[PDB]
Amino acid sequence: MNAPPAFESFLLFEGEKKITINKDTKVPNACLFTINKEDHTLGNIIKSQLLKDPQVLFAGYKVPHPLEHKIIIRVQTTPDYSPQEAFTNAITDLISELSLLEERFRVAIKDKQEGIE
Amino acid sequence: EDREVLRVIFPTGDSKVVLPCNLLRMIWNAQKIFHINPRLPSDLHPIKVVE
Amino acid sequence: MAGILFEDIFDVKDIDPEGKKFDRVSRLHCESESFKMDLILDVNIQIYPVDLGDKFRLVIASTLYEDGTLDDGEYNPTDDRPSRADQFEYVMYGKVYRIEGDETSTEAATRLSAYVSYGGLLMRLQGDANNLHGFEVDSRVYLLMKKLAF
Amino acid sequence: QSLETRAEIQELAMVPRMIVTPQSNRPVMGIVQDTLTAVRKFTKRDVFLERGEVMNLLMFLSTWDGKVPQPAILKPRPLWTGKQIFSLIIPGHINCIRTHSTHPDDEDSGPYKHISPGDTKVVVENGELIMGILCKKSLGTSAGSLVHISY
Repeated sequence: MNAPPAFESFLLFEGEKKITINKDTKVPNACLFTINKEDHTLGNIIKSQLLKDPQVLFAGYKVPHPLEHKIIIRVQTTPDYSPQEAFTNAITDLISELSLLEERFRVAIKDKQEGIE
Repeated sequence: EDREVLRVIFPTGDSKVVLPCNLLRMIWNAQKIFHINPRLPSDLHPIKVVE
Repeated sequence: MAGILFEDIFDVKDIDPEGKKFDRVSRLHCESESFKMDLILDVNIQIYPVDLGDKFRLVIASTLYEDGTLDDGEYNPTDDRPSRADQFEYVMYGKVYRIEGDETSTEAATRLSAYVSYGGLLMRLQGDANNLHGFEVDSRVYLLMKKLAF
Repeated sequence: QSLETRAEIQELAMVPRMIVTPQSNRPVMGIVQDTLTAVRKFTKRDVFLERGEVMNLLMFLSTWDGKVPQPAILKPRPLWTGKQIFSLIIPGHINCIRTHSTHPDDEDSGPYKHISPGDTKVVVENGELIMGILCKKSLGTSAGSLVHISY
């Protein structure tokens, strides 16, 4: 047997950290974010929120190997605006859309329905 | 003279032989890299080529 | 504004040569109203609905940003300089691979054909007035198509 | 089990060095199976990609310089063609010709009828794919192939 314990798919390891940031040297003003113990559910959404932002030149993510829980996000922005701030803002923005979605949903359920609970 | 010898080498008259160093592909690279214009006059003296 | 390599208003002779025809991309066969220049060109018919009866304006340019070069590539959506005609309905970017006429004869070098490639969408022009502008060069040339007139 | 034998394997037997076989001076390995059908399907002249799909593919490439090429169609909307994205993969300036020879086009006389871009012919220059679908004839283990020219 060689199969990992299935919980090891999502629990962070005690010697690891959740995100890691490394600069790219091929082009000016760019970054590489490492997200550990995460999957397409997270990776794909953050890609779409960043591409919505018009200051972002490039955004993409790739899961380096399927057996290996980790994703990388490359983002590149204009010199006038740090790429890190776009990422933080992109999450907060996303957090805001989901919060509004949750409030509208509960209220929509609250609409003249019965057996709602 | 080389042409006459070469007919004796290949009496069946095939044009396809195995050789090192693809000369057409190298020449083709020279045109592509030096950006040689096919229309503009070349800057090359033939005796330099022969030597 | 870009230094104009070629400029004309074209009429469509046919949309399906050989007739074989395909999706998204379609091969136009055209003729310039000067009746001294010929054109064969692919266009993305899915996003630019052409018609057989349509009369097109075609322009060819060596640049977009006023006069200086653009060989940077990297399309840069962040630019906002009104240097581009951008006024045209259909624009393509591409490279020239062949150009191509009889020159063997006495003084020949008369009547000329250019082959252009816009990322795998092919183009062919015949002329003699474009003799100063056609070059087998790196990715640089732009096709701007507009209006389809009236 | 030693540094001498590890050196001898790394230098002599290692797989990027077993590529063009002396068994018949053509590559031993070229693109196979499912990818090969997907490369055919991908290089066709009708394939177009939005800014998002190109960025995603660029992200999977390895030696990518980091400069998104200008899309072959700027207007009415950004579009990259298939051949174009493929040109980022082809090394520094590898350059083939011909190798169109699938069923398509014609059994030798049709293309001479002036070359009406019948789209089969596979032309590449300065390491940039100019036209035409890729297949077993270009990428396969055939003597004249693209993989042969890279090596």
